[PDB]
Amino acid sequence: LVLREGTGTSPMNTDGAFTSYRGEYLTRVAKTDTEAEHLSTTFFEQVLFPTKALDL
Amino acid sequence: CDKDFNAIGGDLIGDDHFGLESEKYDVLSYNQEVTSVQSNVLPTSALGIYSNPVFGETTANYVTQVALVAYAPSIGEDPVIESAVLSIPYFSHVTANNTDGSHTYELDSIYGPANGKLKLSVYESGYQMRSSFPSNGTELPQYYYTSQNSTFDQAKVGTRLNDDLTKPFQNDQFFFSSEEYKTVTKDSNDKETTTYTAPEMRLNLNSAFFQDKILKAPASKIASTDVFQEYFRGLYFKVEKADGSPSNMALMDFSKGKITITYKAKTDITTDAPETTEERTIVINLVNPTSSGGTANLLQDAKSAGYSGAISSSNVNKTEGDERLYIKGGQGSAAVIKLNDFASKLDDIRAKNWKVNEANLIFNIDSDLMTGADEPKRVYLYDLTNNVPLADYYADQTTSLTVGDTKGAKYVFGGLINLGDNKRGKTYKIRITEYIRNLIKDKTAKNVNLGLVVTESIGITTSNFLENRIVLQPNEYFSQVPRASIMNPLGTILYGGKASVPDDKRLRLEVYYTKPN
Ligand SMILES: *C(=O)CCCCCCCCCCCCCCC
Repeated sequence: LVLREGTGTSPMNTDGAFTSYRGEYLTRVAKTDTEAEHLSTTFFEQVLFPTKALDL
Repeated sequence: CDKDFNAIGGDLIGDDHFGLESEKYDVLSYNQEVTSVQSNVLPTSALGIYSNPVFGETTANYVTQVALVAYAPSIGEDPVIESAVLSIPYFSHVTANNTDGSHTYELDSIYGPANGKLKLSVYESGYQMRSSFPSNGTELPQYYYTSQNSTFDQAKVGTRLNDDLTKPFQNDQFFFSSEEYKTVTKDSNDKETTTYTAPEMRLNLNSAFFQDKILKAPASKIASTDVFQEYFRGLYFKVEKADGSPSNMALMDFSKGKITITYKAKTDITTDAPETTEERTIVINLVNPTSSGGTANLLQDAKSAGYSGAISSSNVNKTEGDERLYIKGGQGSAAVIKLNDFASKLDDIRAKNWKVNEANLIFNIDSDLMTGADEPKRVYLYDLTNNVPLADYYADQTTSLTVGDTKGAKYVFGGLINLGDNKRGKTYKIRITEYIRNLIKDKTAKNVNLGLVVTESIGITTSNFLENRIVLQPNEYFSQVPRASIMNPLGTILYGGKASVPDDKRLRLEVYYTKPN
């Protein structure tokens, strides 16, 4: 999903990107006796203030 | 048993076909002031005020980034801070083992009077520091200069943390002490544990500040290093002259400094579930100056009349040279040395098949001018054009004779002070045999500019950049300075190579040749 498009250049698939991200993983949870089956997203990593570029 | 020599009949043997002689060449040496230099990766920093009778007074400050040993900590429920102590170990050596355990230490690397006192102020920095920053497609490094004291001083929040007025030895009357801080704990079921700690800088910081900054802070601010460093930007150390007392400066290793916060939480409980409390401790370590670029040494110097006049651009002659060379560490000055005379005759030296036995540069100290001031223990000569060590430095693998003296290594290369019977410096001799040999042996080699500057350790051969490069000549620049020079706060005065200087004290290159005939 592209919420907003930048006003600059675009990095290559092998270039370094200076960005902040918040990741979460999707895991289907088994339907329990009292709770029905659903999807849950658990947080694992986040970088609010980037310091070094990440090689893509 | 016929391996002994004798001195009978030497006149009967014929003469050899080589002539061992020495030649003297003039050198062009002038002074070059060192403007704001990079103080971001200095292994050792200075904190205090040093008053030099000849060079002047220098004030050294320090700014560093703080970090947590373990991020995303579990402080506990209902935390109550008990104490916040900052400890920075001092360079000290045990001098006399005493009875009843304990020890007696003597502070090392302390410059200035032993009775000096300074007004120490520890503030919370409000200026975010970074090690690198993206640019127009490149990741450039971040540099903090010695002249950025105003930027860090203006962006400081609140008042000094060391605000315990009950102890004036930690603020307004601070002095580098040498106590052993004896501690006894009867926690061994009743038995005591007499534990001793080497001399260190112990300061009691505002407990209320750390209560809400860490113990009562949102978990989103101490989850990682990036967020924490943005929250707690760092610590700023400011020094001022104490009321009615001299000032001294000391070189410290802030990489081992840390502030431990001792508090009491409600314990994991759930078994007894009472209002009981447990003792907990969190450590806020200071960032490492070598592994991080979030540390700067703010060095401000009040150059004296003589020193400022000699290094001024109006009193420097780049054609003939300077009669006196003022080389000082830190944000001081250096000397540009050019072997123009040798280069002019280099064509004839290589045509006569002459070989170089040894080449040396002897710098004579001006004892009359350099009186009453501490003298540097060693000087360093490098290549100013390529900003790399000379070939002689790498070719010398000698180690200091004294065991454990890594600072006196490479004695063949030179640079060590030659003290006289009066315990005062007399001269510095540097051997550049390999550099001269390459010039005559290799025709494509070019005579590069040489720079002389004080050095703290011969091992540290890295270089620090200047905020603004200086234009020595049309296409010649002075952009970097040895890193070991910034750490040394001392300086020395040497005789220049001007033709007006007496031949016995004038600086000149002496080359010993093996003239084959
Ligand atoms: C210092 O030079 C001390 C004298 C060296 C040793 C003397 C003995 C030399 C042995 C020579 C043997 C020659 C051959 C013997 C039979 C063929």
